Amino acid sequence: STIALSEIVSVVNTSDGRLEVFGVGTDKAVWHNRQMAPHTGSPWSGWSSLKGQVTSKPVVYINTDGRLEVFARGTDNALWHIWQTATNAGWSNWQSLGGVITSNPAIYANTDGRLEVFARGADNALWHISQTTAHSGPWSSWASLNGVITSNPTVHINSDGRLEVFARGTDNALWHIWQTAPDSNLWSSWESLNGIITSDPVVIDTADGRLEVFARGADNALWHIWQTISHSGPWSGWQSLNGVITSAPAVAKNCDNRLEAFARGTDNALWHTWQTVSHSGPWSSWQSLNGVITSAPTAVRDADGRLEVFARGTDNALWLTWQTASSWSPWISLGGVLIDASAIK
Amino acid sequence: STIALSEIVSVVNTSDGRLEVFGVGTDKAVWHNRQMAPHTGSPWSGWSSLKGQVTSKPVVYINTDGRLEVFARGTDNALWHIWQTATNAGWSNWQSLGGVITSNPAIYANTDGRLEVFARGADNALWHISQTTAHSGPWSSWASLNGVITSNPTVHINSDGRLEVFARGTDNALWHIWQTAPDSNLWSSWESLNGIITSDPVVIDTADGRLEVFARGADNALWHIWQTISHSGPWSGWQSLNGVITSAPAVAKNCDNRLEAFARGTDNALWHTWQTVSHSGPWSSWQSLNGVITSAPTAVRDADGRLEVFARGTDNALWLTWQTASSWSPWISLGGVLIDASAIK
Ligand SMILES: [Cl-]
Ligand SMILES: [Cl-]
Ligand SMILES: [Cl-]
Ligand SMILES: [Cl-]
Ligand SMILES: [Cl-]
Ligand SMILES: [Cl-]
Ligand SMILES: [Cl-]
Ligand SMILES: [Cl-]
Ligand SMILES: [Cl-]
Ligand SMILES: [Cl-]
Ligand SMILES: [Cl-]
Ligand SMILES: [Cl-]
Ligand SMILES: [Cl-]
Ligand SMILES: [Cl-]
Ligand SMILES: [Cl-]
Ligand SMILES: [Cl-]
Ligand code: NA
Ligand code: NA
Ligand code: NA
Ligand code: NA
Ligand code: NA
Ligand code: NA
Ligand code: NA
Ligand code: NA
Repeated sequence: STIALSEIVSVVNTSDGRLEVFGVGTDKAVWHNRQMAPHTGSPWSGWSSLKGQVTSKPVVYINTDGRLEVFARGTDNALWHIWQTATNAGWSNWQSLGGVITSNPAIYANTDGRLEVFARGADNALWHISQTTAHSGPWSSWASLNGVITSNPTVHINSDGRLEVFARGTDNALWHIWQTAPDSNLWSSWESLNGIITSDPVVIDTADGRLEVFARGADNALWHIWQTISHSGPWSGWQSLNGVITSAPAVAKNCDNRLEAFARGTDNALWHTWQTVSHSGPWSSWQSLNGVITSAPTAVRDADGRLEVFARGTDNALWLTWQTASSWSPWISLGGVLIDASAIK
Repeated sequence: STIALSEIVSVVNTSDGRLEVFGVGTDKAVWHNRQMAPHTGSPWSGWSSLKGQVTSKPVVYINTDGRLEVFARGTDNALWHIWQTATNAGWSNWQSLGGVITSNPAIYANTDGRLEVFARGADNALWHISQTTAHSGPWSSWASLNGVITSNPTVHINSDGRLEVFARGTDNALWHIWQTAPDSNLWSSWESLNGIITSDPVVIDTADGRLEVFARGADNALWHIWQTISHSGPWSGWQSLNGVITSAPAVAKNCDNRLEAFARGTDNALWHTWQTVSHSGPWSSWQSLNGVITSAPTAVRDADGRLEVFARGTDNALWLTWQTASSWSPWISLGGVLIDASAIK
């Protein structure tokens, strides 16, 4: 019935190589901030309001034509969205995709360019809806993929083009379900990956085409589990990455594909652990990046191939640190006053 | 009526992070070779025949479901192809897509997952054909995009999803034509980018979403030209990268997005020049990677984020060198006996 403290912004590296960050202000509007230039340490726009009135984390996704699109639950509990009219232009108005949802939305593009959105319903099953044509409306009707879930869902694509969704179940195990063909409405049954998880799951694709899922465990360590064959079962056992974490974990890939995980520690600093040597190499010990943070961190690789990490500060502004040749940069403030609007806490 | 010596293999980093290389043997069959493991320096399969009888460079492309597909002109001058039945499985038979073509095929996926293939016709115009549905046959009818071209064409996608094709014209200038909308059959007119080029052009997308085109000039230097705005004109002037090159250039992106160009030099060694500092930084002087090569080089970034470069040797085998922390590795031989099967020489 609870999860580790959430990430509170959605961030992407856009089609022109600039990071762009989306969050929620105290009066429930979505705000965004973007780099002026496609480089680590670029000046930022500052926060600009996309208006709306949201009751979930707003989640941005890039259409296959490069246009950003933000999805969020509205005050009426419908799924709403707003999109760029062109990659380097302004935004539509907020429009409703209806339904009644009870989680943050999770988004992925099918191999045919149609976005598909997954969200928990009032019945605690996973529901979904999709664009009927590539990178465009109109959208399909809502339908259910069943299950009973207790965390925000997350979706990824397999290296063979099949979407796969992960969520915590009523028993606190990690569950998943997958497309049996790309672009299709043919799905598997829900299957348990076992474990006991106390955060939303995070999923990423490895350099070698396997899904790998991360989540906080019952012992507050970071745990992970992965496909042992490219786009295929069986899965590994759950394996611990140790640490003691007090937020959801965030994961990104370095530019050499080494995975790196980030989370708040018991001292409220940002901590991280990373694969060493290569993308098949052993994980480092947890090490501190300092800061005093009041959310999970959010990690992304920028256009210079460096990881940048965003986290809310004690002042409720969004702060930022990034990799340097030697080390990491000191935390800098991007201002704003942000809230955790997660539909599941 | 001629072009600089061509690249003689087609290489990709596949859905499971392994490099895979395609070439042509002395009896006109297509052969391929792949890394066992997703890492720099992996053992290789060795050469395996995909049979066929080709009269162009064979060009591999990855469908949006991860399956490889190889395109080549047949002995009957039709476009032929062969594809993986699944990403980690075997291949179909060679099948004909008809037409009569007079260049190597150039391939890209539209944002809706449909591959589109461009090839010069008997009239020296650019013709095209596409999959009617994402990552699958059947294919459309052939049609023409007009123009009069004197090099192999190359296609890329803009950061807004619009395909764009580049080719040398009768006047030896660089010409181009583009989709006016993603996934569409609406194209612009051919427009000249001027210059005088003496190789096939090479095109790549920058980290900041601009197309940048490279080609040998009339003075045998490497020249380049780029979109000055993301997915948009106007283009820059032609600018020289200096050097004296005796093959077509090859270009790839380092894992921090710095572009790096490769070509054979006057001493028949492999030479290279790269952006320094960042993807917006100045280009280095040309420096040697040694070797004695009998083709243009072919460059690709591997699953460890390192560039690997392939080139035919004096013995007609394919040789290989890659980036190390300090330097580059000594050339090693992958064997085989390869030919330049380019439909335009
Ligand atoms: Cl607000
Ligand atoms: Cl609005
Ligand atoms: Cl509906
Ligand atoms: Cl995730
Ligand atoms: Cl540790
Ligand atoms: Cl990038
Ligand atoms: Cl600091
Ligand atoms: Cl809050
Ligand atoms: Cl042969
Ligand atoms: Cl065959
Ligand atoms: Cl036809
Ligand atoms: Cl190219
Ligand atoms: Cl020089
Ligand atoms: Cl890779
Ligand atoms: Cl050597
Ligand atoms: Cl030859
Ligand atoms: Na942008
Ligand atoms: Na980008
Ligand atoms: Na996801
Ligand atoms: Na999340
Ligand atoms: Na492969
Ligand atoms: Na790959
Ligand atoms: Na191309
Ligand atoms: Na080429």
